[PDB]
Order: sequence, then C-alpha cells, then structure tokens
Amino acid sequence: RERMGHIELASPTAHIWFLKSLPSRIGLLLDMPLRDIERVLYFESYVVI
Amino acid sequence: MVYSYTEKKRIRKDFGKRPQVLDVPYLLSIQLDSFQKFIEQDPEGQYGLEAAFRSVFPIQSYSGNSELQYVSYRLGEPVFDVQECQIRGVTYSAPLRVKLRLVIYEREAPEGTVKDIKEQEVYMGEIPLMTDNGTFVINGTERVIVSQLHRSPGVFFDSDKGKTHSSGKVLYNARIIPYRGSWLDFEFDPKDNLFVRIDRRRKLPATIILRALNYTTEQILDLFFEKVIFEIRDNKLQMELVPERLRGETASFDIEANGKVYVEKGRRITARHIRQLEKDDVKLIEVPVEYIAGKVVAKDYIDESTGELICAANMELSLDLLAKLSQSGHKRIETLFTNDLDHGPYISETLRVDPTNDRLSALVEIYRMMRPGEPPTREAAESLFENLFFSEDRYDLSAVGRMKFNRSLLREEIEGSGILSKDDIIDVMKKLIDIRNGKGEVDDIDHLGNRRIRSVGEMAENQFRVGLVRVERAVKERLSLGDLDTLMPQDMINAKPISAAVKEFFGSSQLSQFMDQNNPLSEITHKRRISALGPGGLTRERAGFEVRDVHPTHYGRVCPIETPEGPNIGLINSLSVYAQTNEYGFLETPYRKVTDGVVTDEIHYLSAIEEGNYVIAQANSNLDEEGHFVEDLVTCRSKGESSLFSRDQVDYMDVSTQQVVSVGASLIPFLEHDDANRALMGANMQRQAVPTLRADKPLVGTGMERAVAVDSGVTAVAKRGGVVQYVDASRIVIKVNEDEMYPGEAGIDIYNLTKYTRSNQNTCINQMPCVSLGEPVERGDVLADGPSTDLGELALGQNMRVAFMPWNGYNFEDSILVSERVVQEDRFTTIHIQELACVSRDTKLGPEEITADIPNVGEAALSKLDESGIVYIGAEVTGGDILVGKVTPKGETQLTPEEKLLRAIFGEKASDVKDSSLRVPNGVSGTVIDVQVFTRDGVEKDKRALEIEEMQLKQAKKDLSEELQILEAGLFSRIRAVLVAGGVEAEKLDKLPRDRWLELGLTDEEKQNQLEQLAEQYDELKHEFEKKLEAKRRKITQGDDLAPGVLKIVKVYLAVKRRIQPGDKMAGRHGNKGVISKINPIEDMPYDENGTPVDIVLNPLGVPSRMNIGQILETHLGMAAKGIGDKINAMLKQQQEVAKLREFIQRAYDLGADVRQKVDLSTFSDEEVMRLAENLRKGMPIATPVFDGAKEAEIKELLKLGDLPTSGQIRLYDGRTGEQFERPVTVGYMYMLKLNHLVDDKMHARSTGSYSLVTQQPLGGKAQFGGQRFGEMEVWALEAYGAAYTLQEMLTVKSDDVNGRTKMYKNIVDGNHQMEPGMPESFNVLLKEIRSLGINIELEDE
Amino acid sequence: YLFVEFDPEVIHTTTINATRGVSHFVRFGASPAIVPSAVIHQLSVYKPKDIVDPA
Amino acid sequence: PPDLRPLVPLDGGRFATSDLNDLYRRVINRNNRLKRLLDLAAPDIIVRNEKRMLQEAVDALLDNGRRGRAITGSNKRPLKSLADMIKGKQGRFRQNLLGKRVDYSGRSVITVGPYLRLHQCGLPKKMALELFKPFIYGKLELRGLATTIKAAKKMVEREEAVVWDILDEVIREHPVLLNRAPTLHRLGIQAFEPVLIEGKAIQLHPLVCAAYNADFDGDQMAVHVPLTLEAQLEARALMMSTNN
Amino acid sequence: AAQIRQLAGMRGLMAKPDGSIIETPITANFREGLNVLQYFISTHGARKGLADTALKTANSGYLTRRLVDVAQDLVVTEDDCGTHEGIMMTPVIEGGDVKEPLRDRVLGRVTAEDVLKPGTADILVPRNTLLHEQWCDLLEENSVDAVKVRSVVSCDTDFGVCAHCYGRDLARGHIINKGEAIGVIAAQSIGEPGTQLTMRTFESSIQVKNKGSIKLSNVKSVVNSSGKLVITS
DNA sequence: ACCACGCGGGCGGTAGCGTGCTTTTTTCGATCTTCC
DNA sequence: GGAAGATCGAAAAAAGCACGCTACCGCCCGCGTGGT
RNA sequence: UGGCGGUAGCGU
Ligand SMILES: [Zn+2]
Repeated sequence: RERMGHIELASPTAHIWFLKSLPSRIGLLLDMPLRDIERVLYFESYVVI
Repeated sequence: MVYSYTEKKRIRKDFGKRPQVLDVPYLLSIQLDSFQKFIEQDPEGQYGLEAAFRSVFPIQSYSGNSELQYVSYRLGEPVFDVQECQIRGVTYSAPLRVKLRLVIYEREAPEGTVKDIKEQEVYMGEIPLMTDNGTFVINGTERVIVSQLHRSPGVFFDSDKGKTHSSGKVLYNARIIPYRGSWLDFEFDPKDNLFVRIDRRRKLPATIILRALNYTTEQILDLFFEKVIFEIRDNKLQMELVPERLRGETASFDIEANGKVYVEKGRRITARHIRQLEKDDVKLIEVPVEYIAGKVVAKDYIDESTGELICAANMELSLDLLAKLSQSGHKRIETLFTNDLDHGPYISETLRVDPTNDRLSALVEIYRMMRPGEPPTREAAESLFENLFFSEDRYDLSAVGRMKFNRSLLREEIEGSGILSKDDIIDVMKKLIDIRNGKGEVDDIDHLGNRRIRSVGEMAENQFRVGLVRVERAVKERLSLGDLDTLMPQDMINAKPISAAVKEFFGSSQLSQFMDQNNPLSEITHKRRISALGPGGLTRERAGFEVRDVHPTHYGRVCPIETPEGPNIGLINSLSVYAQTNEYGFLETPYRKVTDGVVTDEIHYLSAIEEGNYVIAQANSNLDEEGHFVEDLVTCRSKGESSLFSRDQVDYMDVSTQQVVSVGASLIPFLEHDDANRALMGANMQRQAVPTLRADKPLVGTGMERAVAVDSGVTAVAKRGGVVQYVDASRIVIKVNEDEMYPGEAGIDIYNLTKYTRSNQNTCINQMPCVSLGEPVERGDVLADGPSTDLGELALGQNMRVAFMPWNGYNFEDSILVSERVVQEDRFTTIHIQELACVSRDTKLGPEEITADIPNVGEAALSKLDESGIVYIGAEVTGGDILVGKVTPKGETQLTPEEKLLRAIFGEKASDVKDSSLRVPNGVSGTVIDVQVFTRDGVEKDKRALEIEEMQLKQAKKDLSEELQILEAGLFSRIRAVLVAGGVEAEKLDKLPRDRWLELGLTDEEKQNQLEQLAEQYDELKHEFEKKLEAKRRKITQGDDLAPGVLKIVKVYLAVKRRIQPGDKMAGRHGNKGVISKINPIEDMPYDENGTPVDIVLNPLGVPSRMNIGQILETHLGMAAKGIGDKINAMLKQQQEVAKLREFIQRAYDLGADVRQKVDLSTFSDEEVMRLAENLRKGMPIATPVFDGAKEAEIKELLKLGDLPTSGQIRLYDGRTGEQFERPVTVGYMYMLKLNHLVDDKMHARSTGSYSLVTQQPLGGKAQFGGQRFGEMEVWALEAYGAAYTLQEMLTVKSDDVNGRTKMYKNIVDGNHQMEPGMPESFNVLLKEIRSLGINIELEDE
Repeated sequence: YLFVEFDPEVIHTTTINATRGVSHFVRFGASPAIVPSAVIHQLSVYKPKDIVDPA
Repeated sequence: PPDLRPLVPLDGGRFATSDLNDLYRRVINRNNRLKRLLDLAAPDIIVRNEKRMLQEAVDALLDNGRRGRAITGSNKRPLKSLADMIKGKQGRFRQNLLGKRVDYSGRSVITVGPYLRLHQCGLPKKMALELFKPFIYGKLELRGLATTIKAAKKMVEREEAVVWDILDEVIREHPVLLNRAPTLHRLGIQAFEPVLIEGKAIQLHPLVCAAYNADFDGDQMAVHVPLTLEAQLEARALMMSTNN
Repeated sequence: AAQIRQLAGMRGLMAKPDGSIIETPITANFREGLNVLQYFISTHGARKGLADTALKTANSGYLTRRLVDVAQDLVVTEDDCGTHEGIMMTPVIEGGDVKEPLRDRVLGRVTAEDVLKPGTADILVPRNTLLHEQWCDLLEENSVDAVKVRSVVSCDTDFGVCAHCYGRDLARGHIINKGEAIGVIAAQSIGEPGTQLTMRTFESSIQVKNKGSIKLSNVKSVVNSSGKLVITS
C-alpha cells in the first residue's frame, strides 16, 4: 500500500495541471499565449530557443 | 339491466347521479395496439417492420450487376410460452425470418437485364414478443417499456423574455426539428439581423443558406421585400404611391395631388389624411430629390455607355449616385419599402453583414463551418449541403412532422414530402420576420399539441432501423467483396448488430424499467405512464420550473394528481381514464357533441390543438330531459380559461367526471373533498400496497375496481362461456357451451392458476378459485381471483373499525394504535417469497459438484439436506443452515484411491475440497417451498431434476389424458350409435368393453365401411395425441442454456409469513400515513354501548391541518354500510323468510336521490337472493363516483335506515378505566392499507464487520452488513456542540485507524476505555494519490 | 502507418477517412499533415535494414 | 501502489479492472512503442506523431477529459482518471475524509413513546445486543462465565438469560447518539439514555420531535454508541437532550 | 385561520401557473363537493408548491454548505479585545410600522462604550457590561434608542474572535465560553431556515398614522409663494 | 468448431455523431479614442 | 492623424448543481487472431 | 460480501 513505481518516459511530457488550469502556469512564466504552448506541446509549430 | 353472473353474487350500490354514456375503455390499449403496429403486416410501408424494410431495401453495390431485395417477413413460432420463459429464465422472443432475393444482372449487357435469381429465407435474430398483459419477458424478468413525451418534429417559434441582452428587447428564434437529420435554427440578435445555426454550432448569416440555394442578391431582395417604383416623369421623378405606405412617417415634403395640398412638409400624417388619400385614388405624386437618397436600390443597374455598374444591390443610395443614375439615361428604378414600425430591414442588414458574394463562397463557408480542418472543395461542399437537408436518407421529416410544419405555416396540404425544400425555408424565414414585426404569436413549448407520445413500438422500430442500416452497409461491403455466383443469402448478412441493438434497447434502456408487482393497480399505473426522461428528453436536474407545471391543456389527457413527488415531479405522468393516442401521436379526449342546445350521444375524439378552437362545457353540468341545460349560463373552457357562457354557444360536453383524473386517482373515494397534495400523495401511495392473507372488499369504493381487476392479468377470465366441469385449487377445467363450440375439438379448456410465485418485489402471487362445480359461466367473468382481488374486485386493503380520538399520546402526530385483535385475526399478515441461488461452475483445478458430504460439519446440519444434496421441500430453515451443499476442489485432486481409502482417516483430505455450500443469510427465516435445478447439456442430471421433470411430465400427461378421454368418449358414443343403427347388440354391448366394441365387426355394407373409417380416425387421433405428448416431454427435457463456465444452478424459494408489529407503515386512501405505535390489548381499546371495541384509533389533529375531509366522509359511509350489513346478518341469524330479506335489500338499494343504478330483486329466481345476502352479510359495498359521489343527505338517510345515529358520532367508554368520554367521538369503518415498508426490513445494526479493501472503511448497506455513514452535516453538528473527542473517535478509531481499531477492541474486551488516535488510512491514500500526480506532499515533523 | 498519394480534389479527405481499415489521418492541428516528397523518396528505397530489432 | 488500484475477483473466473490500471497500461504501451520506433530510426513525422500520442496518453492518465475527447472504456463513459476521483462529490476529499462510515451504528424507524422521560429513548433489545457486543464480551470475560472470546460469541449467539442480564447491566447509563438524515443544525443529533424495549422500532420522546424536525410518518433515525470515557462524558454533558 | 377558512368557507381566488389571478374563484367548500373545473384549477398551486420545494431543497443545502465552509475556522480565542469601537445599533422601523425594537435587537450583548442618560450627561450603563433582561428593561425605561455595541466584525482579535466582542452564547444565560465554534453554529443557524423560504418569482404623498413631533435630516429648503416649504435636497 | 490470449484504443465508415442552466472567468474582434 | 493603450461587449471555456437509506437490473475490455 | 451506470421508491 506504500511502495510506488516509476516509468521512464521516452520524451518529456508536460503536466496539464500547470498547463490547462486557467491561468496557465507555463504561459504565465514564459509570457506566451496559451495557444502557442498548446501548439508546441501538441507538435504544431517549432519554437526557437 | 341484466347483471353479469359474477356481479349477481355481490352488487355494489351506485351513488352516481349522472348516467354514463361511454363505457371505460381498455386501460392497456395504449400498449398492445402499439405493438400490433410494430408486428402486424402493413400493405403500405409506414408502420412496422415492413416500413423499415422498404426504407432500407433494396440495395445496389458499386457494380450495378448485383442487387438484393426484400420480399416478405414472417415471425416464427416461439419455442417457449410465457410461463416456460419465466421459469427457465430465457427471454420470450420469436424468430424473424425474411425472404431475400439476390439478383445478379448481366454485366456484359449494357442495359443490365437480370441474369441469375436466388430466393431464400434467412433468419436475422430473435425479436422479443410482448405478452397479452402488456409486459415483456427479458432474461426471465418482467419489464415494461414506458411511453416518452418528446418535442414533436416540425417548426417551432420561441422568444426569450429579453433577459439575454438585459434591456427588454426579445430575441426571436425558429427551430426546425426533423425526426432524423440536422436541427436547424434561425435566431435574431440585438442588431436585428438573422443568423442560421446547424446542430448548435457557430452562428452564420442567414443569407448564406439562401445564396447556397441558388438565389441571387436581387432574387432575395424581391422575395423578402416589396418594391416601390420611381420613374423619371417630366419633372421631379414621380413615383407610384400607395397611401398605406405613408402611415407612421413624418412628411419630409409637401404632399399634393391634382393641385390639392393634403399636408405640408414638417407635419405628422394622420389617419384622416390616409383615408382622404385613398378616396382621392392617388397613383402618382411629386418627389424631392433627397427623398430617394434615403431609400436603397434593390436591382443593380448598368449603363451600356459607361459599361460599369452605376449601382449594385442592397446599399444606401446618395445624391451623387442619384445624379449619376439620372445622367446615365436610366428612368425607372426600384427601391425597398422600409418602415421600422412594420417592415424592418433585417434581411438587408444581414446581407450587408454577410461576407459571401456568390453561391460558391457561401457553400465554401458552410462546408468550413460544418467540418473544420478539411480542405474546402466544390464537390465535397455541394454533396454535404445536398445531404444536409435535401436527402431522404439523411434528412427525414415524419408524417406528423410534415403535418406540424404545414400547420404552423398555414398551408392547407397536410400530406407532403419528408424532406426540406427551398420554399419551406423561405416560408419559415418569412414567418420569423412576421413574428418579429408583430404579426402572429410565438408557439408554446409546454402546449400538449406540441408534445408527442412515443410508445414501445416507435422506439423498437427506430432501433430496428438502426440495426437494419448497420447490416445494410455490412451486406453492401460483403456483396462487393464476395463472389456473386456462389454467394448465399444466409451467410451474406450478419444478424449480430441488429440483434445486439434490439437486446440493448429491450434490456438496458432507460425507459425499459423493472415492472413493479406490489398490486394490480401499481402494474396498471406503470404500464400507463408517460415519462419525459429518456433519450432525446429532459434531464432530472436540468428541468426547470415551467415544464413541471400543469398546463391547462392537460385537462382530460394527463391527470394533475397522480405524479411522483420529489425529483421526478412534473416529468412523469399517468394517462387519464378516457385518454388515448392519435395516429400522429398526440393525446385526444372524447367529447359529446352539442347541437341546437341538446346533448347528443355521439362522441368525437378531440386533440389538444382542436380543443382550443371550440368551447366545451364542464362535466358537472345539470341536464334535464332532451339534453337542455337547466341554467341559462353554464361554465365552460373556451381558450385555456374558464368562464360563463350562454346555453346555445356550447359545442361540446365532457363525457364523464372521471375524465380529468387517472385510474389511480379515480380509485380514491370522495376525491372532491381532498386537498390536491393529500390526494396526490394518496394516489402515489396506493401503488405501494401489499396483498394481505385474505382479500377484503372495500366497503366504500368508486366502482372502478372491477375494471382494474379485469383489465389486469392477475385474475383468470373465462375466454368462452360454459359450465365448470372440474374445479380445484390447482386447475379449473370448463366445458364450453354448444353455441360457442369451435369445430373439430373436444370442447374443454383448462386454466392452471399460478400459486405462491415470487413477484418482482418479493411478494407472493396467489390465484384462488372463485366459481364452484356446476356453476354456469359466461365470457368475461372472473374464474379465479388474483392477489388483492375479491370476487373480481380489486381490494388492496381491509375494512377496519376506526375511531378518531387521541389516546394517551400513542396517537401523537399521525401515529396509529392497533388492537391485539388485528394480530389475532391475521388481517394484515403478508407472505414474502425470497430467491436464493447457488452456482456450480467449472474451476481451473476441477469442476465443483453438489453432494451431501461436506467437510467438518455436524450431522444436524446435513439432516435438512437430502441424499442428493438439496434441502427437502417444506423444511423449516433459519440463518446458518445449509440449503445446498457445494464443495470446490483445491490444492490437489484426481487421486481417487486415496479418497476412497481416506474417506474418514485423520487426514480427511480437508485441503483437497473446501466447503462452498450456500447458507441462509443471517436474520432470514422461512420455509422452503420450491427448488429448481438447471443443468447444461452434456452434464449428468441429478435425481432432483429427474423428479422435477417427472412431475412436469405427469401434469402434461394429466392434461392430455383429460383431453383424450373427452375425445374418446365422444368417438365411442358415435361408434355405439353407428352400431345401433345397424346391429343393435344392446345387451352384449352393455356387457362388452368399448375396445372390444371396436373389435366387433358387422356384415359387408356401408355400416362396416363407416365402422372401419371410425376405427381409422380413432387410431389416427391416438397417434396424434402420442405425438403431442412426446413433443411436450421433449420440450420439458430440453436442456437449459447457462453462462459459459457454470454447469449447474440451484434456485431455492423461501416463504416468510410476516405479521404486523410496531414500526410498520400503515395508511389509508386519502394520503394519511403513519407507523404503528403499540399493539394494545383487546380489553384496553374503547368500546361502545354494545361492548364492541374499536380496531384502529387515529389522531383527529391530522384532519384539519392537511384538509383531507374525504376520509371522514368515507368513515361515515363505511359505518352506514356496516350497519346495513349488521342488519342483514341479524335477519339472517333469525332464519327469516326470503320475502323479508328481499324487501329489506330492495329498500336499501332503492335509497338515494335519482341514482342512475336500478336494481330489481323480483328477477333473481328467489335463490340468488340468498347468495347475495350471504355475500352482503359482512357489509354492503357502496360505489361512490369520483366527482359525482353521494351527498351528505344520502349518507344521513342511509345511516337512518339502520339503527345508527344520524350525526355519525357515538358514545364510547375508556377500556382501562370504564369511565364515560366527555364528548362523542367519530367512529366508523375505514379502508386501511399496509404499505411495502416493513420495520423488520429496515433493521440494520453493525458493531464490527468487513471493511473496504481500498479505503479501509466499513461497508455500506443492509445486505453488505455495513455501518451507517457519518455525513458532513453530522460532523458540522458535532463541531457546533464543541465535540472534539467524540469527533476523533468517529473519524479515526471507528473507521480508518487499522491499528486503532484492534487496540480499541482489545481495550474494550479488557474493560479499559482508552483511545489511541493513530492516523487515518484514507489520509495516507490521499497522500499517495497526490504523490503519484507529480506533486510533492509530505508531513512536516518539525 | 501507411503513406497515401492522391489528389484531394479527385478523392476527398473525408472519403479516405471513411475507408474500411483506415483508422484516422495523421493530422497535426485542424488540417492533415503533408508528408514532403523527400521523406517518401528516402524511405522508399534504402529505409529497410537487416538489423534485427527484436532481440 | 497496486493496493490503491485493486483487481477485485469477479467470482466467475474474471477480474474487474479499474480505470487507473487501464490508463497505466495505455501509457506503458505508448511509451514502449515510442521507444521501439526511436530505436528504428523512424522518420520525423512518425516520431512526432508517436510523441503526440504519448503526450495525449499521459494527459488522459493525469486528467481524463481535460482536453480533446475524453477516453471512454467498455461502458461508453469517461474513465475515472487520477484527478477525477480526487475532486468532485465522489472524490476522496468529500467522500472518505469529511464524512466516513462508522461502526457501532444502527438505523430504524421511529415511534412515539409517551412514557419515556426527556433524557430517555427506547431502544430495541436486538440493537442493544448487537451494538454493545464488545462490552458484553468484556463483561462476560470479567464475570468468568466464558473463558475465551469464542465462548462469549457462542453465548451471545445462543441468547442466554445471563447474556440478557449482562446487556441490561452494561448499558444502564451508557448514552447513545440519535441522528436524523437531514442534520440541518446541531439539534439534529442528540444524546439519550437507552431504555430496553421490545419490538423493532426505536421509541422517541414526543417533546424532542419539534427540535429534531422528526416525523412519525415512517422517518428513519440512526443510532451511534460512544465507546470511551471521554465520549461518554461528552455526550452526557454537552449533547444530552436535557442540556438543550 | 386560513385552513379552517378553506374547510368551512369558500376557497377564494386561485392563481394560474403564470401568476395571474383567475376571475372566477372557487366557491365550493371542502365539506361540500368541488366540480372537476375547480379541482383542476386548484391543482396548479399544489403542483407549484411541490416543485418549488423539490427544486429548493438542493439550493438550500448548497447554500448551507457554502456558509458552513466560509466560517469553519472561526472560534473564540480571547476574553477581551479592549477596543472602544463598535457598531451603532438602533431599532429598525420601516414606513409606518416598527419592524424590530431596540430591546430584542440588543438583548444578550455588550456595549462598546458607556451609554449616557439622554439629556442629563449621566452614565446609564457601564462601558463593558453585558445587557441582560434587567439592563434592557432599565434602558427602555429611560427611553434610550441608540446604543454603541461591540460586534464580531469589529473584533480586534486575530486568528479568531474574543468572547466579549461576540456577546451572549444565545443558548445559556452566561456569556460565551472560550473555544466554542461560533462560526459553525452561526452558519448552521443561517442555513437551517432556507427550506422555509421560497424560490417563486413573483403614491404621491406622505402620510402620518401617529402623533408626535416632526424632525428633518439633511434638509435645505425654501418657502414658496403660498408659504408652503419645498425641499431643495 | 471451441479455447485461449495479445497487443491496442471511438465507432464504422467507403459519414457523421450534439440539439431545454446559471454563474464566473478568460480572451479577442472590433471599435474607439486618445494621442506619440 | 494613422498607431497604441482602453475597453467593450461578445463569444468561449469551466464548475456546480443537499443528504441519508432501500430494491432491482446490467456490466466489469474487445476483436482479431493462433493451435488444434 | 467490491465497485460503476441506469431505473424506481422512502424521508425531509
Ligand atoms: Zn473582540
């Protein structure tokens, strides 16, 4: 009832609690619109670093 | 009138003044007829499976050579009847076999003539059949499909109250609702434009669809707006003028025709000016140049010299544009007539807002809105738009939908096409514009004329259509893929989708509800129920105040009284007594036509919409001879309101006073003296009555009990008249009359009465024979009474002596005091049947078997079991006893020599087989009454199943032997007569057996010919009966189908005799309810002068508060009836002559005030009078109509007929003290009912039981033996008291602290009341849950 | 995964989406993704490899 | 942990699978497929699609239905994700933390006892026997009638006269809590002194009905038993009917 | 009176579901017989009431839950704030009828400051006294209407409230104890009568009905030609 | 023909499925309006 | 004097919809395979 | 002896 497992994801995935719960935490931190974050996360538009 | 045979036994006195004109129709006719329309063969394809087949078939593949067509459909004979399906648990259904023709055309032939044809019958699943009682048998369970109240297809206009924009401006909307397709909506906006929405998607300008309908801008402008012509005359550009167009506008210029100034510039126009203009007949007038600039140009104009469009369609004109048009040479222009009062420019504004320019742009925009993310192409957009509304396969408007669409648009063609057209959309938009302008009114959604009733047949047809189209596409793919020459229809189609859809609809649908079986009234109410809940209907939470209200159109169709209280208020209703469903689906009511001031006996069925046009008088209207109204002014309902009207303006009259109320509400006597809430709750509660040990007729009734009893299938009804040849508690064999003989049959019919069969609510169903041996019977008479039925009359309760007075606080606030005599006489004792099932399956280690030998159990436990391993029938069992012994292999098996050798050695192979025997649940006691064994094929049958099969075969053989005995007696009489016609041989024939009679022969003549012919007929009949018996035996021995894995099922029925006790819920028929407080001794209850004690004492304090006066009147009437019965019994005890009995009964029956019922005892043959008096010895039943019942004067006269006080109150003496009571109390006989809420059934108490395996909390529910739940408000209330230690004990020690639970238990056992807090497990579960969510949460120690 | 070459104006994307066996278009955003011809050309010939993935 | 997502046997050779296990299986399968395709040198489009599918699977596992289409199981209903059964009326906060089922509790209909005192309530003998089972066992062990817990179990089951005397003695002044289902204010739950009565219905004081908002139309009431000295004194002093 | 009047007298006018009053009332007694039309008319009100109760129970429960949440963590944690600021309490009178007098409004409460006798500059009650029945009677004997009383909203104690600033326990004669969960009690008291409420959606001069002097507040006015005063505020 | 499992995922389709609440919070076309 | 901050209403997304209790039903992957 | 969904009912 106490031991917990872990899964090593092949690629990083964002947490929707900080992404879709208005206001978006990633969008607020990076000062970008929520739809830009949604597009880059769901593989729509390249983002410059 | 000639009374029926069952009625002559006990005639109920009727107190109805009004003479009935129309008899009560069949209650279940809403259901049965509907199912007929689903299964009857239809010559035209609009109802039943034929319509679905014609809609689906035929089919053409991508290659035109192949085709499949449907010829006819046939419903196969069901394998088992209702009883066999009920007992065996199989679903009652019939095969559906359809004739299909596969036609392969000649591919080489360009014209595609027929080349090959293959016709064959294919089975496409089992369609469940519905019993004659109006119910369905699905998976061995009784289920009922309730009707659905849904919005009718068509065009509906609505207008919100202006709260959307919050200024009072209303936003109109028009919704087109097809039966199957895409909902269409046209909506207004605060800017006064039109927007079109499809399937509640993003709004689009309304002109987009018009442009997509091949309508140009100028065509739309001409169609939606009238035009005014301005022509270039000699000067000032005179225009054709209509005076009515000038109403409501200020005269911006002087008006003058024929040199007469009607009004000058700057003055408002008056109505007198308009009339003067009309009189002058002005057709031409002068126009200022600036006046035209205000208007807009409708038709685009081009000039050949310029070559460019000077003006376009639909924009505001100006002075420069006017000058350009004038110099271009054009002389005639056409402009819009825009009047903000009556003709708003909504279409022009929408077109200006609309960004589309042509058909292609509008189609592209429509496609983009419809299917976002797809590449907009011309052909795809065209196909999508065509299929959206103009394709019969996709968009389908029902016949009722077309009728409503045409009626709302005022078109005179009721019939029409089932798809939308451009004219329909244009008319809808025009009507919406007219509604916005002011002409016309919006429709009412709550109107009963806009709501339709969908029965079981329509939903079944829809599900069948869904399955049919699924199989249609599947067969299209299969035919395209498969080889045409060798393809056979049987393997061509797959019945899995259609059968699955039908099964899901019949079993798991929201409206396919478990039918209740508390009493026949409850079943009748459940069958005749309309529920707005279901697919495509209102939800419980999202209902609203408006829908739950009673619309005035509910009069006569939906009763306002009987409706569930609580969440399901206003959403579930019951049909009225005379209500019925139209062919379209709307409810209609009977009415009597009134012509020339007289009320004719002809009736007309008026629907909801047609009712409003005419004016109808109330049912309770006094009528003299010839039908004239005694009063000059009569109350009437003309248009949703009640008002006084003159005598000769009436057009219709209500058929009866019971029209408004439903069957359940009509059963309550003295309903007009009951409050609406009390009557509602009483009608709802009557369905919860439980049948008692002995059915007791209601002393005070409404006369509808006979109809409810007969219509329900609980009681046996004689199909054909005759005499009762054999009467028995088990079966009744009746020899039918010579007049009603069906040709070529023995002439006897056998009814097998059901006995002690468990109902849906665990209630016993008992049918008791009513007729005696030799008693003639007629068609429609009751042969055996069902549960809660007496002499063919429904009886849900018992008549009890009730006195209204407080008694030492034991009647505090609706509590009921019950005398011990009630328990002694078993008046309300009930029987409950419970089912216990034991399953023997095939486990991985080895299959389990039922055996008497069980590990480590005493011989006392196994004493109740038989050798086979099943408890004996009729053996009393209690909690913990083993009804059936089952053992499961475990650990090791397949070692028989050790098992034989070590059958009792100290190893005992205890681990090899572990006990899994079914045990009686704790707290359950009763007597085993029935054992059923179901075994799958290929498994050896136990001896108990053999005995059950032998009993069934014995019953079937007895029935067949009775039939064969009758037939052979007739045939042997025939052969004896034939022989007598030849050689009489009388003396030796009397000494010779009948089969030696067959052995004997005569000389060669026609007599020998007919003798051998009769012998051939005899042996043929014997062979046929042998075949019938063999078929019955084969049906009996046919194996039962079980679930994959289980190889045997044992079902045990336990009978419990529950007696009355404190805490049981009791109530009457007027909504007065309570719980038994104390079983008082017989010597404690108050007694009258004669010393007879009362049975029930009720608190008077509940009468004035709830305003249910009807119970008091019923009590008085019951007292009068019991006095009449007492007089009859007294004159029967003296052995008085039949003449005195006849005189007294005639005097009692003739009492009243012009009652419709007349009873003549002179035609009773002086013998049925004795039987009637014997039946009336207990009391005289009285039929009191719902709204036409007896008055106070009649009740007082009936009381005065007996030796009873007229006031209805007598003098009582206290039982304990014997002292006189200060004031007289109200005593009488009242009908009391026992509800299905038993105190012992509500018992539940747990100290330490099982806990949940995920949250470590105690379980919930009586069955699972779980503790009560401490809700949030309980915690808040504890906190308000300042409770801290108690709250901690509730939250941690008693529920979640696993270590704390054990520590506390060991402390209490040790006698120490010490508490350890520990830590709740649910908090740890929450912590782990949050941790797994990627969020850190930990307990900070420091 | 299956690569399909066709003209949308000849056969619409909805028809392909409704084809038996095909589950759904591999779409990024509202519009379906377009595979560049270079990827198809490089995957057509030398993409297969003799290296055994399941060990 | 697996215990938080148990696989309850169905007693028919099948296992009932919780939504969390199915979501975890989906995520594991998607991640394994992504790893396999990454090891296969798949083109960019396929890798991007697989990564998007993995992101969507993780999204459904963490909070189903938050974005796009909610993942539905065999019941054609959205799966109860990790966050689905944390919030809401059915979540752990409002179903297993603020309110929880408790032991030593019973429930039955209520009748009117005119002879009862203001501080007394009528309790059925069966409820007294069942609810006070540990107290009866302790008293029986103390008196020496039974030597083990099992003997006390048999004695209580057999309904001996000594068992009834022990029950009478042990609940002589042990307060019990009576509560109605719609506990609007604090008066909805009150302490009372039990009095042994026959039958099967709890007898209630007529005077306290007005404060209880209690109806003898078949209403049901629940009874709880405090089982420590602190709780007993607390019910006697702060929650007794004579103190309100 | 209404129920007995309906039993023995006429039922009176009835209202349609839209709220309008029907012209023809029910002139039939419950003792007498009501025809079908009268019963059908009367069923509307009963259905409306039943639906209102059914759809109002849930709203009342939700409101009670919100109220008990918003004040769940409020308990008495002090004996005296020492603040000299309190709310200004006077009896409430609406129109020509007195709604609530001062005595019932300030019963079981402590004054924020010593209230002086009107017009004599003499203290009538101590600064920090609890106004029980005797104090209220003495206050009303001297014709006192305006009292400054300590209120919970002005309680200076942080992370809770003080015993004095709250007032009487309202269930015992003594003052509120220390540690009582006043927030839950208050929320339950407010939310309990929610069922009694209803969710149903449904002059040119001043008149004096008593004898007494006339006083004006926030007034600037002028005399007209006839001498009658007209207000300019 | 049944018995058992094993990788996947909305479904069946050569498309489209929905269709009677209220309140709060967020974002954005579009003005607007004020001015950098 | 055409752009940038204000905003303004209009549209879109999200959350909640009283508690206890009782009974019944149905369901507890799902279809496409692989050896026999 | 575990839950989910639907239906119906009891008490407010
Ligand atoms: Zn303070």
